[PDB]
Amino acid sequence: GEIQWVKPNKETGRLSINGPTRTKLEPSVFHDVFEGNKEPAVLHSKDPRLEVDFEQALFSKYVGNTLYEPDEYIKEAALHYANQLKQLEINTSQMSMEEACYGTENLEAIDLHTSAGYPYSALGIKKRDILDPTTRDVSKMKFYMDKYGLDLPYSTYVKDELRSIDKIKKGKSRLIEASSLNDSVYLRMAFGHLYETFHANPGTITGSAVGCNPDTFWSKLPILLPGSLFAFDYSGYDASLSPVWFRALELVLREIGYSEGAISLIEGINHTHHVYRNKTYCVLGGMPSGCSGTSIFNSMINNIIIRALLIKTFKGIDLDELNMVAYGDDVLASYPFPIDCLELAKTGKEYGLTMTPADKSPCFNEVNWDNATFLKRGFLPDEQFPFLIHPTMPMREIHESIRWTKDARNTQDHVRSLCLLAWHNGKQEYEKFVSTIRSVPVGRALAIPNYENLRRNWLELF
Ligand SMILES: Nc1nc2c(ncn2[C@@H]2O[C@H](COP(=O)(O)OP(=O)(O)OP(=O)(O)O)[C@@H](O)[C@H]2O)c(=O)[nH]1
Ligand code: NI
Repeated sequence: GEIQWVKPNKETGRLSINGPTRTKLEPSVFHDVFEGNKEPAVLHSKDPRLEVDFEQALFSKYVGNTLYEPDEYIKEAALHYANQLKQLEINTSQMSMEEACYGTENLEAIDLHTSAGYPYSALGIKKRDILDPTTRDVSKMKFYMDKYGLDLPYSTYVKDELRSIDKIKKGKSRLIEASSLNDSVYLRMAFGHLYETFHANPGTITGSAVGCNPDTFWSKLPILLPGSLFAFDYSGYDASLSPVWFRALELVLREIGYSEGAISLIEGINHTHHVYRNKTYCVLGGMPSGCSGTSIFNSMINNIIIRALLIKTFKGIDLDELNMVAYGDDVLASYPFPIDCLELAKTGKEYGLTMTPADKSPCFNEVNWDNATFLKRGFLPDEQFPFLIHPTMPMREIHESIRWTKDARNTQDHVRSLCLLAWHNGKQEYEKFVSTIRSVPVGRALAIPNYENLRRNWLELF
């Protein structure tokens, strides 16, 4: 992706969003009980921890666009993926406005907590004002759809979250780029059934893990990905995608039966306008980031990418023998025999993608189940029931999180949350964690879940 121009809102007539942008994160009662070193991300240009220009650090993610037009490899990759999806029988007919807004069994209601985007956030109009789950009324949504139209700018703001110290000095905060509610509804009307089938079918047919429940999905992965694993970390995947990947996605959507009306919506994600503070700017390439409404298309594009890199790097590679699941930039894949990840990463570089095998430096200790990572979690076979796989969030992450809170009233819920994640690391790790919570009088007053009970509830899921 690449920014084309930047203009003040005075010029473009776009509505600004306000200040103040101080963090809501504060040191919790555990900040000094547990160890970590992340702090709240930089939120504003005059933050005292900044060592660089903020605005320019924020937009440096846009590394440019390499290709605009699918070559033969990308073309072949798109076809393979699209053929594979045919077995799912995705319903390409429009989804009703009611279902797009309010949900079906395989699609969640538009979240009534997050902002409604442009112009609603700037006008003070909330989702709550438009949408009622008790009524499932769409007449008010239609009213605002007619009022503001489609294809609105992406109201863009800095994510309030913990970051490494290096990310803070270097101003590398992350942005949330919210589409207008109007455009989410219309996108969801166009591709809602596809979203339903992807949520219902996490796995290797869809090539997708979006919406999965790691508690149970982890046990399936070793079966769905036999042979030898490969996996990378992208740097700045979303923003590094050039328009070519959007063209390839269109090829996939066309191959599986989409009308040109539906398909033309992709260009509105490839070429977008953003309003950040009081400037508006045009981005070409790059998946808009921070939702959710974008996860499936990032994941689909990743299935295309991996395929294209595979056939362009290695001759006579058989794509039928590839197994992969993707969740946004995050990918876990396997092939009948080892793959030179370094050579993949150099092909990636040709397409403007930055890739690094997840490890130290540089490449692949095979990457097998003991050190594999997906959605941040490792893979730990149960001690008693090895066919059951625990998803393990590293305690280091849990340690970072507990030390901060956005609301002091939430100590109980925040701690229970972390315990639900921690016990998967084993009895001994869990007990050490609980005992540290309990080294402090507030900790002792909390309701903390019992290990073997947590485990028995987990066994019931199988
Ligand atoms: N901007 C943004 N990115 C998100 C968000 N949620 C998930 N992501 C993903 O996070 C990536 C940015 O992650 P960072 O922690 O800044 O860095 P990175 O891309 O992992 O690469 P490194 O710099 O090597 O650490 C994007 O490319 C997205 O795929 C979000 O809310 N906003
Ligand atoms: Ni533009």
